[PDB]
Amino acid sequence: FVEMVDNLRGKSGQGYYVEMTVGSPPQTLNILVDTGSSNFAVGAAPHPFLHRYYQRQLSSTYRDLRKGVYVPYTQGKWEGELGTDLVSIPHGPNVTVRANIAAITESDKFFINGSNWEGILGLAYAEIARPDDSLEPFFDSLVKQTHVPNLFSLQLCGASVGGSMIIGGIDHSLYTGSLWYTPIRREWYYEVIIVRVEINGQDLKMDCKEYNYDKSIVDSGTTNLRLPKKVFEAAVKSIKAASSTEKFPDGFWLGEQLVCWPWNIFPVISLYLMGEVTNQSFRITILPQQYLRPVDCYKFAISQSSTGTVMGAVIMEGFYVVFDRARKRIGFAVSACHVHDEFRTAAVEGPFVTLDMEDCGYN
Ligand SMILES: NC1=N[C@@]2(CO1)c1cc(-c3cccnc3F)ccc1Oc1cnc(-c3ccnc(F)c3)cc12
Repeated sequence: FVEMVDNLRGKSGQGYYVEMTVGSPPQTLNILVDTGSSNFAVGAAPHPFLHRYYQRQLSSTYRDLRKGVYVPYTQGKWEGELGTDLVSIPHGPNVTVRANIAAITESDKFFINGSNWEGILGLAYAEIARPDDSLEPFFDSLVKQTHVPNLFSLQLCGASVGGSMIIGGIDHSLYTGSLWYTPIRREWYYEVIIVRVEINGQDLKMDCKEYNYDKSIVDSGTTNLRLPKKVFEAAVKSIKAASSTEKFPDGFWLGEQLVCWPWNIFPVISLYLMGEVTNQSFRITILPQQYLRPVDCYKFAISQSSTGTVMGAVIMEGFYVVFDRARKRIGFAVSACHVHDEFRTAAVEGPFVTLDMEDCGYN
């Protein structure tokens, strides 16, 4: 997998992208890597923000599905035209597959002014694909048409960012210690169940259903750790208390302003995840180095949500994350590239005894 190491690039706050090719002869595009959606969709028209776009007229292997797709999502929208073509990943496995591609022909607040990617690779499951679950996601096509094992793993390393997407396996050099696995509750988003939350080792003591109201997901396409309102409330309260050596405005905690300079006054955040065995859990712990984001000034990168918990880049940059689709589980291990100090490091630890973990899931 050496060839796949360092195959991700990005700019801070604009996501991680991987190089891909589409069509024959191959047209190179940079594509945003997104575990929180399920369509492969690429710019297909000369939008001013784009370095380049898919030109279907130049591809002998393009096939028109003669169907449109309309995709509003919470912070933007794209619309396009469905087709298939040959797709490969130059710094991925040595294969070429026929995949569904949505040629993006209209959009709003989707492309980022100044970014270096031209499309999105939705790595989640068919249940949330648009227009419906009959549009086979890219990764499903890749596994169906090749011998690539049904898993991928992400090391997001965090100004220009970098990382690794290991397609079809695990690179043990990218983590320390052991992987710990939590079940994929349902194959739609990469849905997981958080069974306990601590701030500096202090239990928030909420009914655990609240932690997963209405879901908890692992999402490379979200920057922040997003928490449901009631839990964000309780977590900010405890983090405020833990960091009371210095005072900050109410706006800072709501993302509305920055603060400038101090690590040790800020508490660690621990999420206990449902384990593989009955009544067994493990915990992942991140640092302020993960949830205080550079813009030395910083932004509070934990925010409230109405769509449930989102373990975005703030969580994922602490860990090597294994999307073990074959066994319906997600692995976490301490990342060999995460940012820390001489006093504290991100951790993955277990086993712990946790009862009633099935009650933590929302129905
Ligand atoms: N996980 C996630 N993916 C985003 C929103 O959150 C998305 C994120 C970004 C984005 C922006 C900044 C930094 N990182 C990113 F991934 C850009 C476009 C974008 O575009 C999207 C387009 N469609 C979806 C989508 C559509 C239908 N069902 C879904 F579940 C998700 C999601 C997204």
